[PDB]
Amino acid sequence: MKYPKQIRTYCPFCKRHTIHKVEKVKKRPRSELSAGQRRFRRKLKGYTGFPRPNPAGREKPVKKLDLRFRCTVCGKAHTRGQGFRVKKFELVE
Amino acid sequence: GKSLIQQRRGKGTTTFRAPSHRYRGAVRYVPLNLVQERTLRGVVEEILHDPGRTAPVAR
RNA sequence: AGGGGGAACGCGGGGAAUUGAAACAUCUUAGUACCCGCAGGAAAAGAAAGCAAAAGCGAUGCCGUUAGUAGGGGCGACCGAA
RNA sequence: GAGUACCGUCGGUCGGAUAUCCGGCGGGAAGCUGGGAGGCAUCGGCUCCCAACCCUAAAUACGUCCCGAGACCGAUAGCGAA
RNA sequence: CUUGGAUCACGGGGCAGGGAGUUCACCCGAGCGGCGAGGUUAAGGGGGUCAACCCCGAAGCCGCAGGGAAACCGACAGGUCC
RNA sequence: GGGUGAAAGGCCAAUCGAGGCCGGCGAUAGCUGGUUCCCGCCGAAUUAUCCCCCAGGAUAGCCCGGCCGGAGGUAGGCAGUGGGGUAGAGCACUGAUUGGGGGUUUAGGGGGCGAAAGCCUCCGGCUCCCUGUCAAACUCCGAACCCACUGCCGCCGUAGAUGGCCGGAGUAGGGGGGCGGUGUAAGCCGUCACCCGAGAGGGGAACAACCCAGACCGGGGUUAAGGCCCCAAAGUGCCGGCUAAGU
RNA sequence: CCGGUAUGUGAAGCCCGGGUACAACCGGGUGAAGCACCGGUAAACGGCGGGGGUAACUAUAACCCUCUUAAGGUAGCGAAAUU
RNA sequence: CCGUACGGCUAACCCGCGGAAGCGGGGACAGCGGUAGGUGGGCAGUUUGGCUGGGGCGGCACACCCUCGAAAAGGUAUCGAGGGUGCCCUAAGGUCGGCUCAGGCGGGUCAGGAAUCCGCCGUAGAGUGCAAGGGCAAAAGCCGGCCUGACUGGACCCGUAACAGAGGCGGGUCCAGCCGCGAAAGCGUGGCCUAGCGAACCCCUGUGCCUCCCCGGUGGGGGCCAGGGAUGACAGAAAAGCUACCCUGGGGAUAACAGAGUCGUCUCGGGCGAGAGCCCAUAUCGACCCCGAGGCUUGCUACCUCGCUGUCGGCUCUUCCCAUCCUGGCCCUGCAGCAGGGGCCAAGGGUGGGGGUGUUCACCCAUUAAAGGGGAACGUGAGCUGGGCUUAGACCGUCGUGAGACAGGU
Ligand SMILES: [Zn+2]
Repeated sequence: MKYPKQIRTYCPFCKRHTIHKVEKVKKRPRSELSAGQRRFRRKLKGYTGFPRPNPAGREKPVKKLDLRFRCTVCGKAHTRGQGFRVKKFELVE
Repeated sequence: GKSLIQQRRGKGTTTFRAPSHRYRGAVRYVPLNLVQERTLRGVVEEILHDPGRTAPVAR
């Protein structure tokens, strides 16, 4: 499925219609400074059976996109609607 | 499970223990302490069968 | 000079599983049952390198509240002070 | 008042959570112009204290015994045992 | 028990004695009673004819103001109709 | 969870695929058994969704007790305003299905006068007329019947309707009878909501649910279902006809 | 199972850089065993199949190539305590 | 300046001789302590789902959409019938304008002509992004132009789930904001309508604000709103097997087992008449198609019994039925006689002995008047036997990594 690189849409910060660049969100790993990770690490210590579920082999064949739209005037980004599923995703002019 | 024979041998029971009380003594050389350079001499008195040596001993 | 004995109460160490979570592994049962050592008519604690917060208090122990609160926790079942 | 305060890592325990206490291992001070605490760590102020030695009654817990009492049972009951 | 018991479905030789919704903690309601924008004491103290009785003790808890994760903000004691 | 075993899971004080004694321990179980006086008022359910759920639970539905409120409600019927596509019927669409005629004559194999796809026929398709048949997943048609609403009749209701709040439950194996799908059938799965379950009495010879009929107590009468030769209360009843096989 | 090996991967620790008035934290490098790689071993566990075709008339595939796969049941025994 | 390995040494440490002092050998290795990775059924704790005409193998009726079932409002189940979805698309999305399809016939190309050219008829017999049903013609279809309303902040309502309760998920009617198309009115919150999807805790990203224990700063944490990362057993555990050494609690809610029901199958028959029989349907035989009885074979079902008895066969003992094998009496014949076929009445009496096999049955032998067949809880274990079958021991073959298993053999 083809998709444009730029689109004219409403900007909630400027409160008018402007041209927006389309970007995909890049995932990143768990931060060690976070409280959930602190708790996981302090419950993984010592003599203990594994304390949490461990789902291996859990991968939907098709995922929803996570798109962001960045304005050229204001420099800020937002999201536009919910995400839709499709295997192929090309950005074109 | 249950134990093996070689595991039961390690605990040291009569079923696995050597009857050394039946044997002639241990066979060892005289110590160097007494043989600094003295070169003692001896004479054989008797030849004897030992049940724990696979070889005959001499006194 | 010591050893041994003494119902319950006392001090210091070692330490489960049934069970509940409608299965179960973190958890719970539980610092529990049981085990080892050491004292007395009471033992232990005890005279701030503390608590607090623009005000101040003045060793320790016990009762009533604070409170099923702060907080912990497959943030589930539950646990739980000052 | 030194292998101490403190730093890191492992194990246990705690409501103690990046902020509970105990222990092992590796490092390791100042010491009166000195030192510590104030719930993540560091900086500056303000407040409060002086560890790493010792002793201490009363207010409390119990009842193998003793005294007194009872909307307790009344010999298949009441402690197993009148 | 069961859709279904006179059943070839289970329990049933006779008599007398024993024998099964109890206590605590929190919560939701009600039938009565006291005080009432306020209500109520706990531990404990004093007195006495000394476990009954009388007088103190409002610490705390609930209610009179709510909304909000929080910082924070902060309302008719009566205008009209059926 | 150790011993011993020329190995059989054999033996370890009548106890062994992990001894015996006491303790944890009044372990736990959605599974089985039991649960103590009388009368009186009311009175069910086994069906929807969810649960490692199917011998168990929760949320609703169906019962009971109390209160609020204050003027209507609707298990039946009549007339109307609208809705529907079943039974039946039929071929107007989709698909099937006999045969005889009138045509184009052909995409196409056998071909025949084919001096070679050929002009002519020829078995074949398609096109109108007859003729004979069909449909759970067809319809040019189309009931009885059911549903919603308005008005009226009827019935209930100020001795308190529709409704609302508070509280206490039980029910999560249903069965007979009628209808529908399935199945050789018996049976399986649903549906209606009359009965049994939870219902005495009078009859069918006896019969859970077929017929009459719903029950405080003591009495007197008339009928119902059915019956009237004896068993057995009541007719060896009346008129016309049939049967000769104890049918 | 055993042995060997250049490279690769590989935890803590150590080093370098960035960051933090210090730390927590981020990226890279090095990094033993083991894994990977290369070889030996069946009186180790185990395996010993497939076809597409047959020379002289009735049956023979008894001989020879093949492509599947590490290889393709040898001597003996056989309706067997195995049919 | 930091490391790593190689060589050597002795004084720590270790081993041996010793009554001890000391001697000899090894040696900064080992051993001991702390920490980090691997291997590890040697040892433990657990899990190994459900529906199901018993259970298992099989399948998914375990999440969704359409038609029939389904009974002309609504609602209605079965391992009921017929099928589909777990996507795709920057256009197949929005709007404006213009146009009209399939097929057939008549002309012209031509192997059918697959398609291009011409005219006419033609209510859709076409097409729609994809199943089925429904909708649609100056269109919702075809050809083109301009666009991104496939948007932000928010309300109310309907369905999943009637009546009668719901987290999450779909959908509908609108208010504001900023925009697109269009002359304008008007339409536009994805796809003509109905499928294409998912809790809590935790993490990632965006954006502007609140907050961290006496106060103020810095780094780093916690909070509110929005979008993504998954659980198909699809209202969401992190998860492999054997028991024939097996135990506990239950179940006739559920099999083997006899009984009840049923009779497809089984045993025994009938009707009609194609024919075969030298000719002649019917001495005898009798197709195809139709109608039955019995309950003695096997199946189907699951009403009865889960410690009633759970067994097959044989021996022994008694009794009944007739659909009659012999014995008594009759009829027809393709009955000369001797014998044979077929049928009627009759159940009084008879129906035996042996070989192999656990056998019933079937097969064979010699006799015989003939050596019939069934029922009685597949008659009969408080009558016998114990050969088979169906516990615990053991061997073979095959299957399995293995523990093991085999309506296979011993
Ligand atoms: Zn902008």
